[PDB]
Amino acid sequence: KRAGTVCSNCQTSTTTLWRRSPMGDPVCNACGLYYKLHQVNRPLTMRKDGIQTRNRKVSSKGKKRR
DNA sequence: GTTGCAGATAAACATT
DNA sequence: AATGTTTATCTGCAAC
Ligand SMILES: [Zn+2]
Repeated sequence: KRAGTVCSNCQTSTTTLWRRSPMGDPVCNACGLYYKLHQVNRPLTMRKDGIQTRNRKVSSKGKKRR
């Protein structure tokens, strides 16, 4: 259900992963983690239109073993 | 057999 | 410079 889903905390409609807040308020992957760590609302000065991207860290993965 | 969704890690950025 | 802090991307599981 991304149709109309807007981050309740920061209104962004672009998110890498949609989270759900303890209140049931849709939030973007960033607000969910920041909010969970600090549990406070922050100004939208950290937001950008599209999503930010970065070089994929080392291909570290659950690779193997058992 | 494929898709979708949720959650967690590690890296890099900013600050001091 | 190191640490603290932050966010993007990866994978897995369940159901059909
Ligand atoms: Zn948000």
